[PDB]
Amino acid sequence: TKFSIYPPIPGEESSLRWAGKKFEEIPIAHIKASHNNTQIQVVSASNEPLAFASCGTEGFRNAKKGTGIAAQTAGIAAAARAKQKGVIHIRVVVKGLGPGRLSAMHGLIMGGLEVISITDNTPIPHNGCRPRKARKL
Amino acid sequence: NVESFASMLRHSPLTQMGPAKDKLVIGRIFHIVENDLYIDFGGKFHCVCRRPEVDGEKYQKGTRVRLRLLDLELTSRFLGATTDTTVLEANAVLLGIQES
Amino acid sequence: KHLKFIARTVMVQEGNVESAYRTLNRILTMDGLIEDIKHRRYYEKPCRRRQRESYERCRRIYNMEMARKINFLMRKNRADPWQGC
Amino acid sequence: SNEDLPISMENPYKEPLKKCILCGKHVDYKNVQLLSQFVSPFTGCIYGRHITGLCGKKQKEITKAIKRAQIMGFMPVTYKDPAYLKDPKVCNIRYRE
Amino acid sequence: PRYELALILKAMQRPETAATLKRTIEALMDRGAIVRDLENLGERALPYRISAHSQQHNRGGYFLVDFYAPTAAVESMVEHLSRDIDVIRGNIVKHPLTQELKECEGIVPVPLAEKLYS
Ligand code: FES
Repeated sequence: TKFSIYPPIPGEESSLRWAGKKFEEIPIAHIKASHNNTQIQVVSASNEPLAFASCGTEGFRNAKKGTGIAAQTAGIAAAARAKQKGVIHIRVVVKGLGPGRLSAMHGLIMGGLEVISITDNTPIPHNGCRPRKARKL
Repeated sequence: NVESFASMLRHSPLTQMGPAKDKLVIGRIFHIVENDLYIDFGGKFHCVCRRPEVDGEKYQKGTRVRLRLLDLELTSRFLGATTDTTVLEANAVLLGIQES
Repeated sequence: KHLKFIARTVMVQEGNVESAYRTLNRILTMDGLIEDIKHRRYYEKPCRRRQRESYERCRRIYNMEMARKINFLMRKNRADPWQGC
Repeated sequence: SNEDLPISMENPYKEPLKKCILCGKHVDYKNVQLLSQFVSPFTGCIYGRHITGLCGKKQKEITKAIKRAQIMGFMPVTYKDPAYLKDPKVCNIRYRE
Repeated sequence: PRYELALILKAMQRPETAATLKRTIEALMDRGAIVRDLENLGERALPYRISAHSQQHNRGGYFLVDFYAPTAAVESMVEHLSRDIDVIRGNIVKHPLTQELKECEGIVPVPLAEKLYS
């Protein structure tokens, strides 16, 4: 068949399935990639938290949290905890432009989870609040 | 009774050609440099066309070929150039050998 | 408020997560979202923003003109037809 | 003094201007299908005239109609409406791979 | 002048929608509007979630009321649409058919060099 990068539309019956589940039912891996930290949380389609992880929770502290390896470790831990609850396929929803933005996904892959879709939810203000002044460095 | 210059210009085949875009002309290969053929088609400037991959050796000096003209003179005006910059050659597509 | 998993969403093809992420990043870059976030990290004062935009427009115009000039002039980059003269 | 002298007239061979694809057509804010053709499928960003190939007047009309439809509940803002993902591709942009 | 009211109404049963449309057209007539026509674009899911009158809606019915009204009425009508409960959203625009299509002959080209100094 012809693969389309566009996600299947909720409310429309698609042939695509994963473990006998529809795309609307696949659990959701929210990734937040800040400059100083990276947080990962898996939730069900019904917004039920199943696993959470972060660089700080994995023992890394201060500047060491900003490394990509910390985000990879967080992804590994989150994937292990989610897989303990039966999570197999996930939809990745990544926000922020932190160093671990991709590494966390790799960790999930290393954790055993299968990523079927990558979604960017970076909060981009359509001319919203005023950011802080530029650093004089 | 001698024909005037105006009459010659009016009845010239080049004048009758109108615009040179996508017109079909018969040119002559008057020079060959490796796989580059220089073809004169009765215009002010010749045109350089690559030797075709098929029947390339069949093109030689004096061979008559069919050309689809794109422009008699290739000129362009750049940023700050007070006058147009020309490459002193035409732009044509080499359809292939022409047989009488 | 909008429906989710439609905007900025790329389906992973045959488990090729890296390729899907690359496609998503390229889409965001083409739409300028990545540069938008980078510029929105800190406030860019309006005079600075106007100067940068004008400089970018001038640079793009100059680059396009130079590319056109180079393409036009490279038509003469062939073997010398009158060597020895 | 002689018939062979050239005459003054507008260029008869002058080919017509390449009108924009929407020129002569009424762009409407309720025509979400037409408006969605000029927005990014993944972000909803309105394409520039160098991508849509539209004339300035039609580009401005399309932009105003898109903004009006978005603010009036006719068109999604952050993404192209999925019902129109298969409409004819008029914008000169390539995304995938 | 000629105005067009784009009206997104709460997805209700047909009698309720009829009552709401009748009430809205009655309000327009009270404010002095001569209603030229009424249209229906169907019931469809909203492009985004809309909250109105302490209630969130995901679907709504689309209607377009073409009418003529004195200018001073339009503001009043807007206020009425603000106070109605069955109206998810309502916007009065100048009718597009009153905006004539001044025909464009084409795209006149401009040299790119001048854009550096202009
Ligand atoms: S080219 Fe004439 S209206 Fe756009």
